[PDB]
Amino acid sequence: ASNFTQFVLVDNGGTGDVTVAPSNFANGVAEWISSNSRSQAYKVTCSVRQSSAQNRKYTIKVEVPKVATQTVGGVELPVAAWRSYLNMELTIPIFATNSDCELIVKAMQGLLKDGNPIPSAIAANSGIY
Amino acid sequence: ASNFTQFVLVDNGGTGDVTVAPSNFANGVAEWISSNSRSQAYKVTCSVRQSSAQNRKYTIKVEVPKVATQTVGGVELPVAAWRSYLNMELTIPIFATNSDCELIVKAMQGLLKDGNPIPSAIAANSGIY
Amino acid sequence: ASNFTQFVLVDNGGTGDVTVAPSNFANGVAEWISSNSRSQAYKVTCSVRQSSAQNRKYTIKVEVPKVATQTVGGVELPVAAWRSYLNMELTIPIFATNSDCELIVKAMQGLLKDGNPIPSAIAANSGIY
Amino acid sequence: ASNFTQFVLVDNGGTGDVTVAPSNFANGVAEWISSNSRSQAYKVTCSVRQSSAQNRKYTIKVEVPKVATQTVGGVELPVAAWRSYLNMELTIPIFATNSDCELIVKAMQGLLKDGNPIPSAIAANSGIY
Amino acid sequence: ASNFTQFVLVDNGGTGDVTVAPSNFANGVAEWISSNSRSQAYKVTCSVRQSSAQNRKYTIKVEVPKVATQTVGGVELPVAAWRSYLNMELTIPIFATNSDCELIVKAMQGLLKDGNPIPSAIAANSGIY
Amino acid sequence: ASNFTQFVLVDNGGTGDVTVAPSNFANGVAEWISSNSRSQAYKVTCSVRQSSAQNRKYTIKVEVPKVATQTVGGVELPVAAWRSYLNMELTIPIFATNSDCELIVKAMQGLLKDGNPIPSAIAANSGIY
RNA sequence: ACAUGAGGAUCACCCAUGU
RNA sequence: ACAUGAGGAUCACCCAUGU
RNA sequence: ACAUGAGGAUCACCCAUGU
RNA sequence: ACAUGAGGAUCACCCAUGU
Repeated sequence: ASNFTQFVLVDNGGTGDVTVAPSNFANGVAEWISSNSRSQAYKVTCSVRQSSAQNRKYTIKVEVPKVATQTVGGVELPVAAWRSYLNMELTIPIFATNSDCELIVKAMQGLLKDGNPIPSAIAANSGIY
Repeated sequence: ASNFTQFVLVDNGGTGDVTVAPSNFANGVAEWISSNSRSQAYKVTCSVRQSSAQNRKYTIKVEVPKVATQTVGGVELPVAAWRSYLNMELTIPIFATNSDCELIVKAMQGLLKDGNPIPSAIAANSGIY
Repeated sequence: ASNFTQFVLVDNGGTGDVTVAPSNFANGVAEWISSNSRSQAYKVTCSVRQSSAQNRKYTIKVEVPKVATQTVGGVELPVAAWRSYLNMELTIPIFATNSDCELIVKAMQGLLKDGNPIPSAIAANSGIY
Repeated sequence: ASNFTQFVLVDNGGTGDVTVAPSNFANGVAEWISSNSRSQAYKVTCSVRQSSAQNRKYTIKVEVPKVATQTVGGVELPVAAWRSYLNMELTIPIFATNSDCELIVKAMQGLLKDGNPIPSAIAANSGIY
Repeated sequence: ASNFTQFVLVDNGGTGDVTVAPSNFANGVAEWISSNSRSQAYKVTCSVRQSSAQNRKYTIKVEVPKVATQTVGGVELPVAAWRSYLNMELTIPIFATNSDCELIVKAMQGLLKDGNPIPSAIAANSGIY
Repeated sequence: ASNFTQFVLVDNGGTGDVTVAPSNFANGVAEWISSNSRSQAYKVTCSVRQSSAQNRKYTIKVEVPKVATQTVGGVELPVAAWRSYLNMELTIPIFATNSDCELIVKAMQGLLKDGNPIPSAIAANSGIY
């Protein structure tokens, strides 16, 4: 068994779907990268650690690129015009049973579901109002 | 119009669903809290700001409580035995059109969808393997 | 294949069996824990390192908790009254054939077979005499 | 009781089984060895002592010879190329009843049971994957 | 995908082919070995990492045993007289698309193709003349 | 004989094949480059040195360019946008027979055969997983 | 860093010693 | 190194303060 | 000079370490 | 205050370093 597998980061139906695959697991940091030029690839990293006697802390990171071609002196290169950086840290007391962890996961999924306040503000370059 | 409304943080079908409602919007930080004792409530905060000339930064936070009764000297109080803290920061260059922001949102939803590596490791008190 | 699968650590004859599942492979240390709060889980860890130019050393560690519910600060938390620690290191020469290895495995199995000296002494809180 | 008796270490289903028999008790340290020279013998030693005020600790040591291409009764050097060493340290808190100790013995038998990850890795000259 | 599977390393046209199979993944470093003792095994290991900000680097290592006059399962010393070591470091600029990478793989297959200078020199215990 | 001949480094099936021809043997380093300006050529170098009293070490180096036309100082020059570098060192004991060597060659060929793990990971800008 | 310890642990940590 | 910060990044880096 | 490094490179060059 | 950190929290606080 492994959970260090490729998965769909961006679901665009079934065509235009962004798939991120395992690339490296050095020093406890799992990394996934989408295919083609590393310069225009999506990247996900995830590590977990005992942050204190009572807590374990997950550090999850995602990079969404703005794909573009850079032309400098007639030599063009595939680059990312720019990138968005999602950095998230989740702390969980060592007392959490498996049911507690699941509730935590639902809370995370709910916060981001379509229609809810946060994903709507972001999807529209807005804030709360 | 407003997006500062109540929403379902934890969907448990249609009964056992955790709903978080607007509570305060002081100094640009939107807060939502579930009902009943504030001591055992769920909390979501979200603020957005121009972090640099090119970027706007969202700071989203969620608190999932472990509901318990504390008894001290015969006087019981509704408390949270402990809490999980989700802290996330999302940076977006000011060049992102609305389509870019949407792609960013899908990437966030995809990372957490059921079955994918990250929500599975968390839901099971595990790491990547 | 992939030998990183789950298994029953304590076989209580199909009912009350303690099964341990894969949970982390960060740093080359394969970990397996049981479904519990991490404060009350059985943990099994395994790592192999080429300890010398001509040896390989496996380091296997097992933790068996005595579960309990403790009232700290007036609140109840799932905890482990105590833990028993098994620590084994096995050093095998690089010259050992697959069958040479199969012999080490049978030797460890026989050593702990019910009814033999060592497991009898242990289960009876006794020494060998 | 009297548990310091002869036992089958490597069970080959009757034909070519390896029986190890009492050979030394200097210092309360029970030793068992097979019918061979000591350079080519299967050896097992076991002792218990109270490690700390809260723990008792069993120290079990097993030596297994590299058998493929072995010359019985011969002088094989370096010793290190022809022998595998197993070292087990079992720590049991003074509170552990006999029943607690029996469960621990099961946890050890389960870890080494045929078909489980750990024994299958050792036997195949592998690690966890 | 899932490319960490068993493959034929030395193709002898069916009879006496050498198949190498997954044996370790500690640290994201995939390892494959043949069915032998580790002193006489065929071994392959591979890892990728981002070497500099502009490059990614694959490190592939192969170990091949001296087979002429070999005693299977035997202890053959010095180790250095009985083993050949191959070390490959492939540096690929982050701009390289998948198609660029395919061409590179061809450049490697061509270099080692039968009848070409490099493989013919190695195989004849020679240099270039 | 003379193994210092030309060969097709990138076989694009008879049309668009990159052949590399012998170009220098100064300093015991056999060099081969493709027909191009030296700024845009594929280069292959090979040297063998008796690295130890009992070893011989082959050092093979391959360079695959990403060709481009760059406008420097208002003028157009044939250039290489970037280069991918392969670096391999093979160490063989002086005790290796011609057939022992032929085995190392087949092992390197199998390693890179289309469809096997390593060349699949590389061509897909991926890691082994 | 190794190495060995019927050295310790709250257990992927600490000790002491021979290199 | 710990910890926190609606501190910053080019994103497993960097900055400030309370152990 | 060797030696080893899932050390780096602009790649027949540089690094660090055990001799 | 900016910035970063698989730095910490009791979580819009606190810590370190590069402006």
